Amino acid sequence: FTGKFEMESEKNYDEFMKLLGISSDVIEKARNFKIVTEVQQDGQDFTWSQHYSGGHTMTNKFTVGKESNIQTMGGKTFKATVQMEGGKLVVNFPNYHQTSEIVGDKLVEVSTIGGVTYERVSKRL
Repeated sequence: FTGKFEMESEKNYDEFMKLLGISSDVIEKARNFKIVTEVQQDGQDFTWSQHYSGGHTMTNKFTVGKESNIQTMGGKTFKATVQMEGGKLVVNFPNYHQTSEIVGDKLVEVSTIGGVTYERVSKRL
């Protein structure tokens, strides 16, 4: 997982963002942000950073198997426990499922809420 990754692809961004309840005007603007993810893994400990066009940053620090609270790029916090399952980091929370995986030097992140699945693929820098 350790690396710096730049988003190159995403599936179902609009459908996912509407479900979060964010305005169409903000969806349209936010769609054009470049997202760079920087990850540092030290054993069980992760530091996980998202850097957005403009220089805003969101950092989460968690231990696999420990309860933690995660915040999102905008700033919405939630309690969760990250599990290592088959190569994936997996997170759960009321009505929300999230995975992060390295697939052939790419970082692939999947979030599912109900029938809606968002995917992000980020190339390694």
